[PDB]
Amino acid sequence: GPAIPIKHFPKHVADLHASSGFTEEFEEVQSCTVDLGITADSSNHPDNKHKNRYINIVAYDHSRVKLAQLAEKDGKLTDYINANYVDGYNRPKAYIAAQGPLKSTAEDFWRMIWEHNVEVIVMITNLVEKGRRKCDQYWPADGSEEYGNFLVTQKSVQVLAYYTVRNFTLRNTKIGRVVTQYHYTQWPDMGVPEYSLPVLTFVRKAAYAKRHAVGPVVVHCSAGVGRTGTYIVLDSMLQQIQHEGTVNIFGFLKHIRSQRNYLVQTEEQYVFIHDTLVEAILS
Ligand SMILES: [Br-]
Ligand SMILES: [Br-]
Ligand SMILES: [Br-]
Ligand SMILES: [Br-]
Repeated sequence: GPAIPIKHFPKHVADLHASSGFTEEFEEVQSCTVDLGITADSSNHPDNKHKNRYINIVAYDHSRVKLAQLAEKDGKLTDYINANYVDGYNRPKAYIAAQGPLKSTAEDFWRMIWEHNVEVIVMITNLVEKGRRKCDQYWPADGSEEYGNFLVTQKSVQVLAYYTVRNFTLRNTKIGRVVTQYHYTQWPDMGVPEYSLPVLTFVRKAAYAKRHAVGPVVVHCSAGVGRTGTYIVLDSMLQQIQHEGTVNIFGFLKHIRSQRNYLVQTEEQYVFIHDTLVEAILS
């Protein structure tokens, strides 16, 4: 879509609400990648079957995050994690959009953080939400833990009303790096947040914290698509706003859809990005 100058964004969004035009727009987002030769052979390989948290959520072959290969006794692939490189506001591969690790993929996850020089994780889920398992705890409750060759140590935790920051060290014990996790803890278990400011605030604090990071920021929720996508669009659009005073949700989203399936999974989430940014702009 066109870049909308911030001055006209509130009206653009009010007009979408009044015309009920979000449904049609989100419907073009959903079909925007069917003609591009995208494949997901790795995600569907029998060796990887237990590494996927959800059978309908795959990591496209061209943009999937590859792990280095190991030759193990079982002879099975080891280059695979359900995650994808995703572009940001004029920064190719600014994010890794990942599913929440399982117990069986926590070592893979840490190995991805090591091999891809990740220093920030953004987590937008609780572990269990109203009886639904969303994500396994992949970090030590207290002190230290080993996940294969990866030693994670929790140096400190700051708890705030809407998110928590955990400060870890990561070591590859086959040979320290700081990794900071921003964990948003108040996303409702259904729907989208009723109030956008806490989410805005989280996004801004995270963005400060990653502002000099040389490698990608890992973003996950449970499937790594809906809430993950919503964060990615918010973060990138706050950058667009600051640097060009414009917003382009529709075009940006269509582009990242080529990198990972279902990023911004629901129309509600699409709408919530727009409402959150109107609010941001109006103060
Ligand atoms: Br890519
Ligand atoms: Br799990
Ligand atoms: Br290793
Ligand atoms: Br989720």
